[PDB]
Amino acid sequence: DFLVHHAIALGLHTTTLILVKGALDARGSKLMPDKKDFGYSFPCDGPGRGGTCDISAWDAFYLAVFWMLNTIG
Amino acid sequence: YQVVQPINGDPFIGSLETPVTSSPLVAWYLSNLPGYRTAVNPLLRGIEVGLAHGFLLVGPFVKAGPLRNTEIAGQAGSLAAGGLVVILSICLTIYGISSFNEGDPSTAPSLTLTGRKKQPDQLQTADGWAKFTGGFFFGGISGVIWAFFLLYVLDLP
Amino acid sequence: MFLISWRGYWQELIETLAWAHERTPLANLIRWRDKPVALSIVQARLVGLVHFSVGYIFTYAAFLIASTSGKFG
Amino acid sequence: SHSVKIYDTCIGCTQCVRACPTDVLEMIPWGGCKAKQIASAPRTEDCVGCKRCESACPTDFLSVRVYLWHETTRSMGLAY
Amino acid sequence: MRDLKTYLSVAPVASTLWFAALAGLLIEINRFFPDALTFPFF
Amino acid sequence: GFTPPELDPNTPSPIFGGSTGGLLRKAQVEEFYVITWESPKEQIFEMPTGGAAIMREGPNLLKLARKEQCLALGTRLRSKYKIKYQFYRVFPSGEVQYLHPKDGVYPEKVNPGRQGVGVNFRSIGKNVSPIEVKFTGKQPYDL
Amino acid sequence: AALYTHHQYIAGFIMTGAFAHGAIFFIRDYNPEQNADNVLARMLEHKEAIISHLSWASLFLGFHTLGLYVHND
Amino acid sequence: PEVKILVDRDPIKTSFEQWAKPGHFSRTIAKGPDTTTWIWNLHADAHDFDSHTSDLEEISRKVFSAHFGQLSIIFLWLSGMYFHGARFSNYEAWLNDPTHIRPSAQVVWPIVGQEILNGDVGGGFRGIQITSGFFQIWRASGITSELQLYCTAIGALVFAALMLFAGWFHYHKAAPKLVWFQDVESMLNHHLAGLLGLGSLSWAGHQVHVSLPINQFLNAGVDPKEIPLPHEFILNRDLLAQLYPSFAEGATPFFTLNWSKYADFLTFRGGLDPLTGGLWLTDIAHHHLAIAILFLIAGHMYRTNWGIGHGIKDILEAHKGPFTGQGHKGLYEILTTSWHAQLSINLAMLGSLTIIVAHHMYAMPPYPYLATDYGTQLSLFTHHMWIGGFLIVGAAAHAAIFMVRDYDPTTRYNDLLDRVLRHRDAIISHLNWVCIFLGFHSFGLYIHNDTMSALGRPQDMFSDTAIQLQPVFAQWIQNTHALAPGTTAPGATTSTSLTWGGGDLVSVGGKVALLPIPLGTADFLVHHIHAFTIHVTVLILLKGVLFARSSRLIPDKANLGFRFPCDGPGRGGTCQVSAWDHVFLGLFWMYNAISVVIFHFSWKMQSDVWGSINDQGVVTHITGGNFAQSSITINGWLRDFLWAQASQVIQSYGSSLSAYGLFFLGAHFVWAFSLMFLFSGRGYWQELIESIVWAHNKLKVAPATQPRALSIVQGRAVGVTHYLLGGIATTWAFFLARIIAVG
Ligand code: CLA
Ligand code: CLA
Ligand code: CLA
Ligand code: CLA
Ligand code: CLA
Ligand SMILES: CC1=C(/C=C/C(C)=C/C=C/C(C)=C/C=C/C=C(C)/C=C/C=C(C)/C=C/C2=C(C)CCCC2(C)C)C(C)(C)CCC1
Ligand SMILES: CC1=C(C/C=C(\C)CCC[C@H](C)CCC[C@H](C)CCCC(C)C)C(=O)c2ccccc2C1=O
Ligand SMILES: CC1=C(C/C=C(\C)CCC[C@H](C)CCC[C@H](C)CCCC(C)C)C(=O)c2ccccc2C1=O
Ligand code: SF4
Ligand code: SF4
Ligand code: SF4
Repeated sequence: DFLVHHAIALGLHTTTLILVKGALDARGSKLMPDKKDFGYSFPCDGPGRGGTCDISAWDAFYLAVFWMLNTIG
Repeated sequence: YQVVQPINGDPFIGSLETPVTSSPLVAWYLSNLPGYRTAVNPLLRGIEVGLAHGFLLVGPFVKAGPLRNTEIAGQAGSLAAGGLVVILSICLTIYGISSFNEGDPSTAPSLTLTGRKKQPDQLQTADGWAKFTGGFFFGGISGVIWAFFLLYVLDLP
Repeated sequence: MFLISWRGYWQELIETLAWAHERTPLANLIRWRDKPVALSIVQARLVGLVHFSVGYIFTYAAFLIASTSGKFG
Repeated sequence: SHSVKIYDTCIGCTQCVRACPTDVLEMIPWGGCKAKQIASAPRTEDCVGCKRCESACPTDFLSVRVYLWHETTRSMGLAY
Repeated sequence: MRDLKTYLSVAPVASTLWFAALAGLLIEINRFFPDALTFPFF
Repeated sequence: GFTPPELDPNTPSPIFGGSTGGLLRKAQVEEFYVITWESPKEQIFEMPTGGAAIMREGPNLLKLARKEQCLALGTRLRSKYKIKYQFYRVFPSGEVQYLHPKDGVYPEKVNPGRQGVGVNFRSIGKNVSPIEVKFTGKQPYDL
Repeated sequence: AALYTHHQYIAGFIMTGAFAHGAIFFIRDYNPEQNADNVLARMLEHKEAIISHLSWASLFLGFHTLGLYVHND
Repeated sequence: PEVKILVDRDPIKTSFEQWAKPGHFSRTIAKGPDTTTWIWNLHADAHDFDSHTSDLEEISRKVFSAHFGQLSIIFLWLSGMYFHGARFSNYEAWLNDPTHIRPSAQVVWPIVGQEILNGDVGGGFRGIQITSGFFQIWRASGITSELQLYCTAIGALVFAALMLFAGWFHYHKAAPKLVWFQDVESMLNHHLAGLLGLGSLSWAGHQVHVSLPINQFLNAGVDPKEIPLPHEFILNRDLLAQLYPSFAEGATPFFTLNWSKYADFLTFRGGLDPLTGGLWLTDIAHHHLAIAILFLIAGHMYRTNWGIGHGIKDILEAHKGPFTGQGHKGLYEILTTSWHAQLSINLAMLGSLTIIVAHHMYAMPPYPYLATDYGTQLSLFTHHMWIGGFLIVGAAAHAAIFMVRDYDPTTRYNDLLDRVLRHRDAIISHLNWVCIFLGFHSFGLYIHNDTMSALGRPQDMFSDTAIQLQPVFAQWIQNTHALAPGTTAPGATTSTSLTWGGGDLVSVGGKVALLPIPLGTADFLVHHIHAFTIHVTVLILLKGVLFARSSRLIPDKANLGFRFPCDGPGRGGTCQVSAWDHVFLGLFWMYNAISVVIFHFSWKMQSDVWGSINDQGVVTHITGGNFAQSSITINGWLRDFLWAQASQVIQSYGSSLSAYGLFFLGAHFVWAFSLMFLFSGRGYWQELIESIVWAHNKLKVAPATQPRALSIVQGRAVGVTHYLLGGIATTWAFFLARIIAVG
């Protein structure tokens, strides 16, 4: 039970990490300082500046649901 | 000498001419199918298409359905074919409702492969498609009835 | 499939299918009233996540109840 | 169609116009920068949204911005 | 010679030599002191 | 002042056997495009739709389905070969619309007869927060 | 078993939605001037601290919990 | 026009100066790293020679030396194999009791309890059971003592040294010329007759002098130490005549054309030798002789310097018809200019050849006591299948590379390729429809059977007992094979293989070797599944190749390169449009095909062939013939195959097979680890690394090489690499544990 509860802590912490990083970087980041102008859900910002796939806060939610399912699993 | 040529001599139209596409046997046979008789009342063309498909659909439903080995009721599996004709007659009907409007003309080509002007097929018209659905339904249920009417002296009944 | 494979592959594939329909006799008498296109990038992430989650929930619900109610204890 | 905007941080290197694959960008005379020219987007009806122009902007932050908007036949890149 | 020594200082080669020496040391430690779930010397 | 050249039909087209990447019903009911160029000699050039075609000597006319296909072919006509090119849009009514080069000058070269469109006069980071345009049909970049 | 599993997955989805709409608030409704130097704007002011430490805790938990499981395996 | 030897002297100086400069080959990479992405590019473009320069001669010399290095590494690998067979193995014990001893050639050190992996393999030996099959090869060749394996390992080490030296020589010293590489006629002549012909002849010479006599003595039960040395059969021919009488003549029937005498050791009996379970060694030697003659003849088709012979250019140009225009004209100039085209062709053919090897080695066991070593056979089959699949995916990749980089109709035109490009749309649409039809009419049948078995309707399924779908064609073909000896093959004494001929069950040491393989509704369904998966893989790869240059979505895709992420979120979205991403998806689909293939093989062999035979002839298979009823269902594949046969790997803890139990879960781990990359994009990860960099810069410990998340292409590459590694290693552990335990 000690080992499983720490896996639970891992699941809660990482799922929180994904959602919080997406919620705080939703208005802007060093990579896209004007993300708030593009809305909540958009595909990306193009292949420029190195590549910006899954950079919106909607994608942060989308990544966190996998971790939510894994945690509840 | 080469066999493959551009579609009607135009290389920048997205197609080619091959023995499958442009051949006297294929051109005549397709020109004589009821869907390509662009000068015939669509009700009659629907009757033929309905008769052919309603007749064909009975075979698979009867020989593959669940009651296939219960010969007491398996021959009545044509009802399933008739039900599909009903469903397809709905699919045909709802198609024309959305595609063509009452006052809209025909959307079919008004030209010929040789350039001369032509009268467009009335099948791409609201009333023309309505006659085709009505013809397909009438021939469809008639094809299912006529197919089930025959049952004996066949190697796969 | 929706999460690994991405859009551009399916868009070019749908283009090759649109040509096929326009050049096929008999069937070309039927015209689509909405142009066939590949699912949006964000739509693909959502559809893939929904299949993932539905399979997640249904697989575990089936195992949970069958392994427990099969013994009832 | 997609919206495209040019901000006055533009230095006038004419790189967004060279990378554009549907001739949406133009170079007009201006007095703000050294090259005496700024970009403009007068033909966004042909814009496809490839953001190939943003990949070529040396300004930090970008001076071309492509805001993907209402999709049309031209913006979806359909040949059918 | 100097170029050869500069190659030996590259990241993968330095990593292999460093991790090989580290792997050998831990192997000998667990060879003279196998198992050990605790710090027994108190 | 510049005057765009009118589209002259019956202009020769490059030698090509035909491909499946050509026009579709979109050209019949929606729109299609036509690129024209001069060329010095008979050459081979890769088609933006299929394989290879023989560019006729003298005036050439080529009809495509998309505008991007025209500019891509034109850019290669300007790079590999040294050929000037124009292209237009053709609606099913028969109307023709001149497109590129708009001014007769290439768009990468500054021309004095051009007007600003969609040019915001501030830093990109000086846009407003989305709440300040809420319940309005505005965007923080349209201004 | 069915009831506990049902509510835990329900709660997992609800938690992902809570943080999703938190990000949606930051984009659509957050006015930075009317929240000047309060606790809400200060969350954005040190976003890197919050995200980095959430990352450290997830790394710590993940490294060790996995390691102990592999050791016992 | 005159084929001759052509090299240059000292083109590149031997120095360590360029060793110390990372990324020297590339002009952008040589400046050193500004960000971490550099570090990855240095490895991604390490072998992209045609992107380092445009001179075909430099490229060809680099490729030549790379081949020499590969041969050096392969010889070093073989040296290690023979040396482990000599020094840390029980080969001498397996040689006396091949039916009870488990072959083992690796012994672990006792450090952290891993000595448990040194399991009881028989012959007083504790080690790891090997499935490579080197024991069977060394027995077939006639090797008996550890000394001969020692000498073979030493020779392989010397040959590795020779290959490494030659690789240095033909790049830094006498480096060949472009026309030398381009002498295709001479090269094909020497590879058909000199390499393959003389190689087959040399091996036939060994087999008629060492393999046949030593193996006769091994079959007779003579102790291997009491067996005469091989060279004693080359001195006193009385020893060879006492086993094979025709050797008493002395090459006289060969020159006088009385070859009918040599039928004693050059036979056409076929089938299997019932004592060993392998093909008759006399038949294999006769085979190698015939192959040697055929290849020695075939190595004379192409002209060189003496007028007689063919020119491939003429043969190509002469083959043009009314459908394909002036086809084949121009192909000789293409295949003598582009390395990637040759690589595509050869990868395709070599991979398909590896698959053919996988089939032929199971259906016709070539080595003694191979057919009964179930672990070795299963491992060989699966390994060769994977090799072939990967090589074919690589063929696709390099075809696309040629399309992007070496294709140009204005310089090296070909009519066939242009015609293919002019209807790629029709080709791809038809392949798409075929794939949909096959997907419905194979897997849909499985879903039908599942839904009928779950609804309590076992007669409405597709089964050998209900709606039958018998593979009549394959059954008739194997029947025609069975009746061929004595009719359409009078010289053949038995059937080509045992899977053909009815009856004639060969068993060795209480275990079966081979018997006629049944073919029913299950085989039909599985073969159609295989056809469907192959078709979808072909669709992905070929569609990537044909649309590599242009498409209706991106008409200038060739300018973007062969390997690029996308072309923007516009046009609806352009992700994974490059041919590289088509290879990336074809990897997954090749995995999905090959896995079903090897699972079919495993279950079929464990259900209808492999098993234990009684003294009276009662054969009970490893699984009780459950293939006909259980494999026609997806739930049957889940339960009666996976859930049942994974027991050995989930129970291997505390035994010598526990390493497979560890690899099972580790491969599960890396497979699921790939899903993080395959389901995500690099923007989020860069935004995370931003805050992490803040944390580092706060404590004066941020690196100069600015950290950057993996590129999009690198994200997909890592994802597919880990996915493939995890899946294949999981199946590897499962197969090996299962077959070594129940074998
Ligand atoms: C089995 C699959 C798998 C695994 C192992 C991980 C693991 C991880 N994820 Mg992830 N994830 C997955 C699936 C997986 N994910 C999937 C399917 C998704 C949906 C797309 C996500 C989406 C996701 C997001 C959005 C995020 C993560 C994050 C993380 C990291 C959390 C930090 C941590 O716990 O410390 C470490 C835990 C580990 C399991 C590391 C194990 C590997 C160790 C180091 C092996 C040691 C190396 C050893 C010497 C082997 C030698 C190899 C040799 C070849 C060199 C972690 C490395 C978060 C993160 O980045 O954290 C900051 C993050 O934000 N994941
Ligand atoms: C009878 C003549 C002969 C023989 C035996 C070979 C044999 C071989 N060639 Mg080769 N070749 C020949 C003539 C020959 N070639 C001619 C006339 C040309 C055109 C001028 C070429 C051009 C050519 C190219 C471009 C390449 C090869 C390659 C190869 C190797 C292929 C890999 C392999 O099969 O592994 C099997 C391994 C063996 C069979 C071991 C035997 C190897 C022996 C020791 C080599 C002896 C043959 C050699 C030509 C004799 C001269 C060497 C001498 C001066 C010391 C192989 C060893 C590839 C390569 O370089 O691989 C490194 C390759 O890229 N050949
Ligand atoms: C004789 C066969 C052959 C040859 C000579 C080549 C040669 C080449 N290939 Mg190719 N390829 C092949 C087969 C071959 N390939 C096959 C069978 C496939 C199918 C998978 C591919 C798919 C492929 C792709 C998709 C690409 C190439 C590319 C290239 C070029 C660059 C190679 C490079 O530097 O990568 C560098 C090599 C590495 C970075 C090593 C990567 C590590 C591997 C992938 C994982 C290691 C796992 C290992 C097997 C086991 C795990 C051990 C681990 C735990 C330590 C080059 C000319 C690239 C190119 O740019 O084309 C011009 C390109 O993108 N190939
Ligand atoms: C289990 C997951 C899964 C499934 C079901 C599929 C299914 C399919 N893939 Mg896909 N794929 C997957 C995973 C999957 N893939 C993943 C993870 C990747 C990433 C590598 C890919 C990458 C990929 C590529 C690149 C391609 C495909 C293609 C295809 C299609 C092949 C044509 C076919 O077989 O028609 C038959 C349909 C099926 C076998 C699906 C099941 C159909 C059932 C049995 C019929 C039930 C009908 C029923 C009446 C429904 C009505 C119910 C109603 C009440 C709603 C097919 C539909 C190819 C394609 O586009 O087709 C040509 C193709 O290009 N896949
Ligand atoms: C001098 C090296 C160094 C130092 C001092 C630090 C220090 C720190 N790192 Mg870090 N890191 C490093 C290297 C280093 N890192 C490298 C190479 C990587 C890439 C794998 C990372 C990736 C990383 C992540 C993802 C995170 C940190 C974080 C942190 C902070 C929390 C502690 C921690 O989690 O560490 C953990 C250390 C690791 C996970 C990997 C360390 C690998 C080795 C042990 C360090 C390298 C030593 C170097 C090669 C020696 C050079 C020898 C020289 C004399 C020649 C902390 C201040 C966390 C943070 O943000 O703080 C809140 C966090 O999320 N690091
Ligand atoms: C009484 C008692 C006790 C105590 C307890 C305590 C101390 C409590 C608590 C608690 C808590 C403390 C809980 C919690 C939780 C939380 C959570 C779960 C969170 C959240 C948040 C969120 C989700 C957010 C969102 C957002 C964002 C993100 C941004 C924007 C804004 C908002 C807000 C929207 C004990 C046990 C000792 C003993 C017994 C008795
Ligand atoms: C297959 C696939 C397609 C092609 C999928 C398409 C074109 C969708 C086709 C859907 C058809 C119409 C059948 C859908 C059946 C649904 C079950 C019906 C649901 C409708 C209502 C109930 C909502 C993509 O467009 C794509 C885009 C980006 C990443 C991955 C992919 C991807 O994997
Ligand atoms: C996790 C992840 C990353 C992040 C992955 C990274 C950054 C891999 C690099 C991690 C290694 C461990 C850094 C290398 C560390 C050096 C070897 C130095 C270590 C010092 C010693 C221990 C050797 C992406 O960049 C990415 C990109 C596109 C799609 C998906 C993903 C994705 O899922
Ligand atoms: S590959 Fe990445 S950057 Fe390119 S379109 Fe797809 S999500 Fe956007
Ligand atoms: S997104 Fe592409 S098409 Fe639109 S303006 Fe920028 S470069 Fe031109
Ligand atoms: S790329 Fe940027 S800086 Fe250059 S001209 Fe265009 S807007 Fe100005």
